[PDB]
Amino acid sequence: TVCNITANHQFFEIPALSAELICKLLELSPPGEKSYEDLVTSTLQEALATTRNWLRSLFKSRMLSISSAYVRLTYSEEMAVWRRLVEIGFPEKHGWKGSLLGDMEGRLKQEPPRLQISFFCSSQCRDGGLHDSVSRSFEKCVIEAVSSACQSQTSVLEGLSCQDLQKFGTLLSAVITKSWPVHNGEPVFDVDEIFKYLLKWPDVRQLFELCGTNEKIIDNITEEGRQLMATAESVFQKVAGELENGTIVVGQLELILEHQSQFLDIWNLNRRRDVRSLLKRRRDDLLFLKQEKRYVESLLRQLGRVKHLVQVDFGNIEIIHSQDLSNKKLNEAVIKLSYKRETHYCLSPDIREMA
Amino acid sequence: LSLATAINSRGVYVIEAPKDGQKISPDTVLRLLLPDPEALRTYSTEELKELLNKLMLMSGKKDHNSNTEVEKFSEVFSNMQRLVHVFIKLHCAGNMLFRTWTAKVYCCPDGGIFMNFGLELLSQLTEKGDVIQLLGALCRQMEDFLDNWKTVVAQKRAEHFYLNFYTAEQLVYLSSELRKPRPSEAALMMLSFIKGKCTVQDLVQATSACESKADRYCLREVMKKLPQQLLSEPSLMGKLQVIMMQSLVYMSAFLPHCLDLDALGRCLAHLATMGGTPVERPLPKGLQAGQPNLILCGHSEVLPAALAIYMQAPRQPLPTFDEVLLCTPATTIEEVELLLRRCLTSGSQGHKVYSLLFADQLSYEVGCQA
Amino acid sequence: GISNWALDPAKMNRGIFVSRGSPNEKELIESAEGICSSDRLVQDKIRGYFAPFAKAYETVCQKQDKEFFGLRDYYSLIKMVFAKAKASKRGLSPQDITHAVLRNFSGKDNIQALSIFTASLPEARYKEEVSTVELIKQNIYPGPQASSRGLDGAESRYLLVLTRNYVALQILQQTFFEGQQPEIIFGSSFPQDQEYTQICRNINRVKICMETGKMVVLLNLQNLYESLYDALNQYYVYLGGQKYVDLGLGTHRVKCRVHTAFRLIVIEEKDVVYKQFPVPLINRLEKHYLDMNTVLQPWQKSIVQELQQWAHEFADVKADQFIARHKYSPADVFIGYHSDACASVVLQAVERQGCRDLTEELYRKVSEEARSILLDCATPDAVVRLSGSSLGSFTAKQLSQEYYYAQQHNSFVDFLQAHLRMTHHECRAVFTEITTFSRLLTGNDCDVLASELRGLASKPVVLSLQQYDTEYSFLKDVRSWLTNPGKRKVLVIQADFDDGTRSAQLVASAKYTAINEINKTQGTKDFVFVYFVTKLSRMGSGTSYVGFHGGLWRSVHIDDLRRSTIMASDVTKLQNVTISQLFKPE
Repeated sequence: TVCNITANHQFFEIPALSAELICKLLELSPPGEKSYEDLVTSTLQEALATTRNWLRSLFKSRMLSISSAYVRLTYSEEMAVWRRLVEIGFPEKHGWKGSLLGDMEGRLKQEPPRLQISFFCSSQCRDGGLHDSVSRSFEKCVIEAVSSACQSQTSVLEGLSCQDLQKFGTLLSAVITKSWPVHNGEPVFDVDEIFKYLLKWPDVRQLFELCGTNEKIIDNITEEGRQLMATAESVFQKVAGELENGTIVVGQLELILEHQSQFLDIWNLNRRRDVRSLLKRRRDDLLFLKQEKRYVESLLRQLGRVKHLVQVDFGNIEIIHSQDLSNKKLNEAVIKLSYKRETHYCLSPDIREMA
Repeated sequence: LSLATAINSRGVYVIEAPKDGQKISPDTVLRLLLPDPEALRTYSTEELKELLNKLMLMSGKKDHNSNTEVEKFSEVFSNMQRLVHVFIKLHCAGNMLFRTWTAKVYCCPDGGIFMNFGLELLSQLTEKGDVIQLLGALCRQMEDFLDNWKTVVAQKRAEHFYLNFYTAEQLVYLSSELRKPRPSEAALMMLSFIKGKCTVQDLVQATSACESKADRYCLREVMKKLPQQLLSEPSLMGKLQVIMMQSLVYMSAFLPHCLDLDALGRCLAHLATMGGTPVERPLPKGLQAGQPNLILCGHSEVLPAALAIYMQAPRQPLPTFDEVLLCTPATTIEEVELLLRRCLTSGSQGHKVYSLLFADQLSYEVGCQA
Repeated sequence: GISNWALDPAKMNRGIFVSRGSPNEKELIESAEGICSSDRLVQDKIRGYFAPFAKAYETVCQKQDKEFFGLRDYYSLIKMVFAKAKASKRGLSPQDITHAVLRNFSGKDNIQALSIFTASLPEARYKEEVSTVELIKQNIYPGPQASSRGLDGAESRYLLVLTRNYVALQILQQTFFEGQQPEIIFGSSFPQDQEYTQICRNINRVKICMETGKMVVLLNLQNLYESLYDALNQYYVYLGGQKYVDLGLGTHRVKCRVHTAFRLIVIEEKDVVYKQFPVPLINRLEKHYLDMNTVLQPWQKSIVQELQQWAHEFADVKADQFIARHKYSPADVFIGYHSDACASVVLQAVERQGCRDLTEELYRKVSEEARSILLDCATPDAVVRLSGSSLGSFTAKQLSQEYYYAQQHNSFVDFLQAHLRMTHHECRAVFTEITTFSRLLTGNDCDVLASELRGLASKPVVLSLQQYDTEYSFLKDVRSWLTNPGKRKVLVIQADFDDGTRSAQLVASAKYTAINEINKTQGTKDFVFVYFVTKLSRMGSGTSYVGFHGGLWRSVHIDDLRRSTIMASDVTKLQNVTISQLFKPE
């Protein structure tokens, strides 16, 4: 009879008192048969049934309707209600905590993931309250919203002003461990797939910018995220320290020329822990190798268009051309005093202008 | 095409059960007749199948009469061939009622079915109307009759033990032969496996002492009630249902020249009791006498091991086609089922060992059914 | 005596015997030049690719073990390359080469034919993904640029679609088949039909569809291979600028006319293809594989997994309203769930979208449409139990509001009167299967349904599926329903899965027969609404029911078919009041 006369939600104190009353009457009684246990279970069931029908009685709409690009609760003192009515201590062999938190996830998963993440850093999901369990519910739901927004191709963080640093580091740990390139569940062991992950996904450069701006974000991640961050950072350091010499596999060179802007951004982030002219030299040497390779296949097909008539022994080039271009660029010898000899040993420059 | 319209105008399908010495394949049961001058043209079913293939795949005229004539011919022929299918199932199951059956089917519009038996106490059945529904109802009726006939012959095989010695056509031949005053020597030698050195005096004693004279009173009661019992039904399905249920319950009322399964089973069990000294066989020391005894031998030592088994009682006479079955590829299911009926039914006056040699050599379907 | 397998010399001492082992590389490049000899400039442009394709084909046919690829594959590769080079007038892009290689040398699983054909051809690396669905779409649907010349030598072979668990036709009928549905030829399962007459009628339907030029989807071929191999060969006899191919029945061979736009698709299991087809057949049919992982993008697979988790927490309800332990499976809650249904649901949602580009405004509504598809086939006591479910109480609130106000689950008449007034755009026929636990409609209930559809429908013909031995009787009744006047026809086919009848594998044959007779018999002024209502039990048959068939079938669970004149048609109203307040006077 007191749940049926409060419909203003600033009056949550009154059903909070009327549920702390049955809490107090429960916490004083003596244990005896099984009539007392069935009695206390039945009375707690009826009390939470009345509580759930009250919360469905005055929450007849959604949460965090935006309407202003400044997403806010439409029942602005709602999180106070959930904090007060969840923190009261029933015996936890029953529900009241497996149920109301399931209620909060089902009310919160009614929201799209973009608006949920935009509210999560909006200074109204404040007071991370030292294992306040509704905040752990919201941590789990925001990690699930991160997982649902990374199964889609929408970049998460381009508007987050999230100066509470604990939840921001937890969201970053979420986006790392749930955006990482799994292959039936996290094998990487390599450098190529991790490097395509860095160059193609747009949240990675923002991640490295915000964790290299301040050391106060890398200190609170996980045990798992720092090993995966160390693996990604070792892969990028190995690859872009292999640009100073010619040892780069030309697959990674076609990848970085297809992905110019992201690589320039991450490298511009990396100088603070020349590159225009070094990219022009590597681009010129790549274009020279590919145009020299087009001449040799046109020569091979022209002598293959007369293959019935006169056959030619192609020096060593018959095997060198058959190999794939997962080969290292230092074997293609852009020496000075100039020419650029390759692994295709073209027997003179005569055959080069002929080709 | 105009041949197909002539079939749908005056063609007559004939099921005949051919009187010649040839077998009872579906190629030689069905015929088709065309009258005209005044000559006639008879088609077997292979030429109707080649014409239907030429007509289903001929060029589309794009007219409603053309494709409705091909569809009418194809549907009447498929229902008629399905009637042939159910008829051959009833034949090979062994029936002696639908043995001398015959049926003309008139493909005229409102042509009808003209049905006839090879019986003296029955009359020329006929019914006009829509041909496809008559064939559909007739085929459903004949399918229910095949299921009821298999149930009745199963319950006659279950209550008469010696009837399980013979297959369907062997029981048909014996039922035709024992009512004769001088039966054939092949019948009087195939019955030597039950009696032993059987002769005509033992057989006339058995066929005189089998059936009473109250069966005469109930068949005459049927013969006088049946004219005012057929005329209570307006259509053919009711008359056939009356004839088929009374053929189920009183078979010798329709066929007054052959024994039914009750009198055959009583005659065989009587022939069994004139000649005594039955066979008593023990199983060997290490074979249980209440369950299967599956034995795995190796292919060279199967045929000796059965001869090991049957020496547990010497001076008992040698086995015959009962109590040993030599299974092999192309062994039908009825041989195995009749051996299992000989092993698992009651009135046998002895103890005999029932063997399946090379029972692995059967096919998968025969093995699942067994 | 033509043969593909070898022969013994005791028969060929009679006459002359000609044997050929296998063509070597010079005979292959000579055969390629003999194909491309019909034009001079394109052949002298693309002679550079003949010897690479020949060496690459030889490495393919030596790499594999079963003789899966043969000379028709290389010949069709050369023909398709030659057709693209004729129609292009500039040469070959690597996109054209990778489409030719991947349309021709597909179907085999332990062969990476792109990597083999681009090992020797290092220019033709295509870094973009090529879906199997667009290769199937450009096999089935060529435009007016293709097949517009003298004769037809650049025509494709046909399709063979290899699958698991018989799931090609749903994908082909949602994603691919546009405008006019094909004429499905299938191995009919009506009882007491003879196989020979059904083969004859199926070949008649194939022959009519070759004449009129609509597509053919074969669901059997091991009955039809002897009668269609010369059509699969695609060698034509030209009379009057018209192509004629040989078709056979028994020993009867005739030349039948083939229309210039005719397509054939065989649908077959991957296993049956790999162990029962004789392999002239695999070489004639341009294989592709399409199971469900082929057509689903990875984010759609994540929607599938999230939806399975959503179903398993929709079903698993933890409450002590009655002191009993009965944990509910999502097969129990969703009548039809069979641990492969959520992929079908996600495919139905994506094909209801029509936009199809992943943008987080589409992803959310694919997820909500998938939840709506599951909710549209759930029992109402499950929606009442949903208050104590693991989802919550506001999710259960919005699902109950959708189940009782958006989706019509009252009765059969209300589903009609809400289904007829929906303005179906570009759908001339709307097909819905309905699952129920009530009794099926009698013939007195059909009169009430007709009188309550006095101004809307056109006297719904109700057919009972147990009353049909043969197929022709069913076709007679469907045609008698079709030839009646009036628009907005309604057909109701009725199966019962809980009785002594075998009418539980008749469902697919009935649906295929109905769909073929509608596609060949319906006009363009009348609309068609075919409902297939099936009767189930709560005694374990409602959970053993294989359910959410896609294609052109929308799946609903109406609980009772008959509009009740006793209780109110709203469970929420009964959920507000209690039993004493039900008897409260005015």
